[PDB]
Amino acid sequence: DYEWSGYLTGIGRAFDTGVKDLNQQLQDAQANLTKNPSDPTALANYQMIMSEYNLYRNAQSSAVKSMKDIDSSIVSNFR
Amino acid sequence: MATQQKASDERISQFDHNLLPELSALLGLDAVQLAKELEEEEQKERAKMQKGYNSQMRSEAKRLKTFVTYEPYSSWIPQEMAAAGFYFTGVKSGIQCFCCSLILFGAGLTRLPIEDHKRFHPDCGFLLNKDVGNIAKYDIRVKNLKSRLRGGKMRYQEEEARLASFRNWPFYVQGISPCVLSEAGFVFTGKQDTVQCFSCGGCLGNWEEGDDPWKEHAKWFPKCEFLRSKKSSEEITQYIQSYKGFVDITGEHFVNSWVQRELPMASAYCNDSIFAYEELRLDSFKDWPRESAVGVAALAKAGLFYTGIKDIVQCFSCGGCLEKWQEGDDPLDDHTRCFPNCPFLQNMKSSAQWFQEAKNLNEQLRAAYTSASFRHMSLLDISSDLATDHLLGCDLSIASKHISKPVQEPLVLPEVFGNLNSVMCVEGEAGSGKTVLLKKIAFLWASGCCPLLNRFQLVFYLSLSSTRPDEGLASIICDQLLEKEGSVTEMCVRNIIQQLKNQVLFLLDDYKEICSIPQVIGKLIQKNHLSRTCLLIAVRTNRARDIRRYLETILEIKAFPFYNTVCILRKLFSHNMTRLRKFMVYFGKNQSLQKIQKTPLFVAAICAHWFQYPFDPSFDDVAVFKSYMERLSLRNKATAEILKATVSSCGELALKGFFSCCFEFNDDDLAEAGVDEDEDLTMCLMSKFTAQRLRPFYRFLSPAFQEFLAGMRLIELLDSDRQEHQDLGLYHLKQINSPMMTVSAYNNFLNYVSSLPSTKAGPKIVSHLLHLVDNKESLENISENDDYLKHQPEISLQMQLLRGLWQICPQAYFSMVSEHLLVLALKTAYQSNTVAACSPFVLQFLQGRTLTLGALNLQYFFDHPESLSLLRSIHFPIRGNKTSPRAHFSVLETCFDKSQVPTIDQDYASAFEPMNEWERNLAEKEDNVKSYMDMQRRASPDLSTGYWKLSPKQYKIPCLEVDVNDIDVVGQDMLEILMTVFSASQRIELHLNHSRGFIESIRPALELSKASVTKCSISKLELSAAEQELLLTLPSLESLEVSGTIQSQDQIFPNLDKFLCLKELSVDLEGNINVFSVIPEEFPNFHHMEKLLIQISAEYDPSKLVKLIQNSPNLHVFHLKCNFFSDFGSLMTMLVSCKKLTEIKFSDSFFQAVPFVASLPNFISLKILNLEGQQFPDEETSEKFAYILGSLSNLEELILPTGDGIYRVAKLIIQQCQQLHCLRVLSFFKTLNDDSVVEIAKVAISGGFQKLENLKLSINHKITEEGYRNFFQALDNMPNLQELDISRHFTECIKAQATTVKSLSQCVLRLPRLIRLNMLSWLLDADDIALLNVMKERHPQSKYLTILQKWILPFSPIIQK
Amino acid sequence: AAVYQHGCLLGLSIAKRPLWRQESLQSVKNTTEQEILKAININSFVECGIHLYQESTSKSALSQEFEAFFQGKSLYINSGNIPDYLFDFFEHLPNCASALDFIKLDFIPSRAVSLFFNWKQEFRTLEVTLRDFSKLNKQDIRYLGKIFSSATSLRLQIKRCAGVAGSLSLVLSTCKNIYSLMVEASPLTIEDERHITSVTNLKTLSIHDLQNQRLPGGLTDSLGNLKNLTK
Ligand SMILES: Nc1ncnc2c1ncn2[C@@H]1O[C@H](COP(=O)(O)OP(=O)(O)OP(=O)(O)O)[C@@H](O)[C@H]1O
Ligand SMILES: [Zn+2]
Ligand SMILES: [Zn+2]
Ligand SMILES: [Zn+2]
Repeated sequence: DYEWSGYLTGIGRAFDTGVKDLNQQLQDAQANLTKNPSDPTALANYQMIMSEYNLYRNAQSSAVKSMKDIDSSIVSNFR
Repeated sequence: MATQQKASDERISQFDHNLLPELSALLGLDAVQLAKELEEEEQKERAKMQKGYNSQMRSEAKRLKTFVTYEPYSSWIPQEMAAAGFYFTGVKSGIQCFCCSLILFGAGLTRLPIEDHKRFHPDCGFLLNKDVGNIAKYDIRVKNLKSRLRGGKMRYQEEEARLASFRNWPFYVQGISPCVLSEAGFVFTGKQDTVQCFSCGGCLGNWEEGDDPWKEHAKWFPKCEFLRSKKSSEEITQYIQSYKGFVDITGEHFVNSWVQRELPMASAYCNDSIFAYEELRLDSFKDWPRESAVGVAALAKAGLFYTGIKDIVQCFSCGGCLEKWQEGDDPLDDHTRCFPNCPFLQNMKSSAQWFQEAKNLNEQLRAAYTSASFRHMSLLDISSDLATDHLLGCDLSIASKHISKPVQEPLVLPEVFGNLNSVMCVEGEAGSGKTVLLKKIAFLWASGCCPLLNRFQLVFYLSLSSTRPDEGLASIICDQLLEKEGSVTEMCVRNIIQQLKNQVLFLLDDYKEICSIPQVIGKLIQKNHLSRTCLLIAVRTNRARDIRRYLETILEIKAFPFYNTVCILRKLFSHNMTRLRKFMVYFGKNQSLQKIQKTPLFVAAICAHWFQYPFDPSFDDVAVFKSYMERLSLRNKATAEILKATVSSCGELALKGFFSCCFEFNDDDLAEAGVDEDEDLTMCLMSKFTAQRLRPFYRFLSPAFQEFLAGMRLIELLDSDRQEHQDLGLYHLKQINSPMMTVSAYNNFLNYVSSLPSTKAGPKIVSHLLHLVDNKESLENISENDDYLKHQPEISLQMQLLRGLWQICPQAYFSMVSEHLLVLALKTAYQSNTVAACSPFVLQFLQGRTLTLGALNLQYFFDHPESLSLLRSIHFPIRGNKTSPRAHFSVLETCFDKSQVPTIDQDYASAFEPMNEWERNLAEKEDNVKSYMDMQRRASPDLSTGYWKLSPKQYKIPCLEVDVNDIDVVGQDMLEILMTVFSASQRIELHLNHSRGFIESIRPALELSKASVTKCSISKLELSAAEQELLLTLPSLESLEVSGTIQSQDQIFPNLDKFLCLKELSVDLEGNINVFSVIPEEFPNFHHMEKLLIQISAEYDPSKLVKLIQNSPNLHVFHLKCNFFSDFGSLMTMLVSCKKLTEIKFSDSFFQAVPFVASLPNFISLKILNLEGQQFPDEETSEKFAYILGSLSNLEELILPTGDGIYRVAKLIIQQCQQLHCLRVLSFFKTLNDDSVVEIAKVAISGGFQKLENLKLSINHKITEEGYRNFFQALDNMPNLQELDISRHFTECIKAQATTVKSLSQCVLRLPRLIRLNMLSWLLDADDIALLNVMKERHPQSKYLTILQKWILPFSPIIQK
Repeated sequence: AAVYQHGCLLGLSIAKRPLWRQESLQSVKNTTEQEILKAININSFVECGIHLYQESTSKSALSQEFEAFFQGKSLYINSGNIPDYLFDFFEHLPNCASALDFIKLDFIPSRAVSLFFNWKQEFRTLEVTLRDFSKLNKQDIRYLGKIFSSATSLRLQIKRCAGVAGSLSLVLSTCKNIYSLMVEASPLTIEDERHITSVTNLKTLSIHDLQNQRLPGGLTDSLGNLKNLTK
């Protein structure tokens, strides 16, 4: 009887907390490049991470719009 | 006269009133901030659209039509708001007044359209009952004023005399010049907008701009002498034939009618009921059993009427009430006292032988239709009591389809009643409401308050359900419509039918076949040109092949709109708002499940359930299906061999269809299922379509229902004791073998299955669901068909994030899915009450698992608490919302690559993108996310509702992982939670991310459970003196980590002799303080460390490290990063005593190479060998190393050193990798060339690298184009490889030829699990990238494989030659 | 697949409008009616095989029967007229298309590029003839170099084109799979001739109507480089 909800809730959060880790990785990569600003592997490892960060932000920035539009369509009917 | 003065209430309608604080509980968002954002948008939109009187929207008949494009999801019915003077606009589902402005958006559950209309602008001329020309939904042009003007015989012969009458011609009709009306012979009567023909005396009203009085005159009263003298008979004929709507009638058919009634003025406060009129309320209160307070005339003025139930007096404007009619009371005060909000009261406070026979029949028919036995049409099977008169405000969605051409158009009832001519038909699915529709029509006619139908003199509602094909009309109507076998005879009826013709309407229900019909009626269908009697026949789509031959168009009933479902529930209930509110949210998010309520019969199914549990504040999404098929047994039952048989056979069809994603069947697919298409029960589950097609097809009622039936059938197979029909259940069950689909595509299926009752199926299903995610073979089975998603947009969205989650953090994905499947298995066991036979599977599953804290709220852990000891850990994260400023772009890369910029030509220029645009676009997208996440509320852990609620005695949580990230200060509730949870565990591990001040507020809890803390990992966290003192009082610490910013020069190192249990030490400080210079000399004694991860610098003869290792025989991981070191050979020698080392990492300028290689053969347990950054400038050392690597048979990760030694002897290293049958990762750095790189491919063919996952080649400065083409064409077999990196530094870009690009695209498709390809500094033109972007769609790992080519360096390349 | 007999070659010579390469290429030799009619006869036969495949919807079920049939056959394609069934043939029946020994392209439309520039497989032989090029662009070279990609062996014929002169060295530079080069009535320069004499893997070289008279380090200056030349 304990609210047996058969649904995958919290996915938006599970995703967002993943992207935030990529952000931390990007900052750390920047620090390593800063200390060795001529190292070709430090550079490659910086843009590979940065591209992924951009790719995923561009994904949730779309999904979040969809989710926002759904919720805003609910509070508008039972105000 | 200034229609309304254009309402403008400061543009602050607001609508809300802080009633949303309870909604955030369901949504997770602050509904208050959200409402504010919406208000702003509405204010802006209003200023961009037109305001003022709109004459075209003057008729409510048209206003209703404008809502045919209104969204199906709402709280208000178009009819309710159309009646309030509103019409639909094209902007964001907003509505607007015809008389007034007042642009209003959305809807509510606690407000009606009229309540808002008079709240945001009470001065509206319409609401105040001023003459604004409002036209009733049901109205006609012919008025029948029955009043003659002055001596027009002479007075109005001249045009001037006629024109002079139009002095007060209302502004609301000034689109038609009075000069035209005058020319046509019309004069103004003084009424709202009617005019009278000066000769004929006929009167027409409801004039609209664009009307032509000569055409209107020709259609009604065509015999008028004036018209005949002025226009040719040909012109008159053309005007009539050129009209639209009425087919064979004129003014004479709307007058002298036996069902006429005068109606007041279409006032605003006339919701949607017949009883809105005083005359109808009063002249119906006839059965009132002489109860005290018999002022019926006064009662009627209270908006009250008799429902037909003993003493229930109902109000047309608010519903059933006044039960037991208090004797001697006053209905105006009782009504007000009980319902002090009713719009009606608010308005009140503010303010010829056959001919005579036909007449007698007419009166009897009217009495039969308005009687309280024809009304209260058993809607929703509520009761014989509990009046449902107020529920007759919902209509059906009707469309008109042509039988020949593929043409379909939407209709509203006012446009149907005006087109009734010869033979018409209404088609629909079983339960669509076609029987109620026919009765409603007969009712409106009898009432007489519905002009447009008042032209009919006789209306007969008959049911051809068992009538024999030889019975005459008199013998039928005397049985079904009249009280006794009298009044009429067969000859009387026939004589009447052939005299009235167009004025006689039959409503024929329950039609089956043309043969099984009374001969007297069949003749009115087959030869309906010698009579012209109007017939309306209602059929199921399972037939409707018999009468199409006699039609032109068909009226088809479409899906019953969601907003009608909401209204019905709102009116019947509302006593339990917490249940209705959940209903609205559920179907808001699950957009495709709105299709469940397709047929009114499903709405009845809900009501029947909601009346049994009126105070249970929960919405069960499958209750409607369980109810629907229960009530099915109360229609026309035959449980044995019929009901069970039809459900079983249909269930088999559904079950097969749901695993091939069919949802559509032909006749052969149906026949093999054993379904009889001519059975009556197999029409309440499924519908047949025989429309203009070469071949027919079958479809189940709204698809969600098919899944329900499939679920039901699967259970029967699993429970049955017949092996022949039982193993089949397992066959179908095993079709679900992908954890990616069990959380999406099959989500609803599984929820229906784990809800229906079962006996043996329970254990059989849970043993599967807990197996699917048990091992790593099925857990990693990422697969989808994408067919089940085509019709379900809400799942397509859900899976958009899951595919992403899997790529960013696979561990999060696996943990999340695993926990979900556990819940479904437990739910199943509890719902079926088979827990005793399911627990063994759960216990097997739980072993070694990690669950979240909230998983302990599951009842299972209370009933069987010993299972807690099987878990490895509980995860308890806290996040708060601390800011992490930014990525900080264009501050480093801007001082790096300048002066080394490449010179790319015009065609390959796209390889390099500008940084300024890259950053701008990213920043915009990031902000759009932040503004949403800020509106979310985490919700503190509800550790009470079963939460390990064993007032814990014998069992404890074996390990608690506390993950603290981006939080500073915890509130009191969190302190209560942390203390409660901490005392419930045996081992506490603290992971502290950037969270300054955190270990100051939870002190009260740590001080009680000091000895339970075993790990403390510190990230970018500043430590205070008080914090360090607390840490030094945690004597049980086994693992201590400091990953940065410890520059406090505090006692954490000086007092590193208190942690006597320490086994794992990890030190990596951004600020270099030469750690170990600060560690006591007594530390390297008795500790026996297992992990040493240290970043050290400027140490000399560091005997402390040597001693620490010497006394650590169980050392597993050794990472050493430092500058100039001493006695390296001694360190390498000492490590030989550590026989269990699995990982070695040496990556700085201290490594001496030779002393390493000499000792390397003594380490045989190594799994990871990382020497990146080291150099081996020696062929002899290199060769020895290369051979040693072949002995290290356990290596998974081999990261090679660089330098000349390896370059010269690289082939040996690659060839020996055929012995290392476990390699997962290989990384090369400037070691391979054109001749040696191909050896990788050769080994893969020979049988090596079979498990390789990551192959990194950044060596590409020493390889030419030929070395890649030859490599790609030689690579056939590496069925584990996920990432292939073949990239170069931007200063040495490679331009690919067509044959190289082609070779690559072929190579990728031979690597079936590849998901990442790196190609930086490769130059491809617009046609080459267009090849790879197509190849991707033929790749097994579609929607994953990503190719990285572009550079984002902060400069423009020189694009010239 | 077992039929080899030509039958009657009399009549139907009007098939394939360029009866004699539009009355241009081919001298007084190889005028034997059979020499040209047999090729036409086969082209029709191969097209018939393709049509039967489409009208069977057998997909991969008959991948062997429809491979044995085509093996050893020829196929002529007009670059200015590419029937859609050729796309289906190359797209849906791989390992068959590669069993053909010719594939001749008569010339640069994007359709020619899209058809050949794919990721499936290389053809045994590809033969390309250029007949109408008064001017050659840079983009034309870029596209042509993609068409040449899908072959294990290239035979290139340049006939009566002047826009190619001075740019031949910019076309052959992308042909590492060329074994036969024929040039007719092209005002080639020394730079082009030096490129030709650099292709040591060339087997067939045929030059017609070259009237430079002065070849200072040109084609006739050495020609001892093409040691693998047979014709
Ligand atoms: N406007 C309405 N509001 C609420 N319920 C409705 C409405 N119209 C129809 N219903 C429901 O429809 C049911 C009747 O459905 P329908 O008119 O399709 O008849 P049926 O079940 O197909 O059988 P038959 O055609 O023999 O009457 C009634 O039980 C009624 O509860
Ligand atoms: Zn208004
Ligand atoms: Zn008239
Ligand atoms: Zn009321």
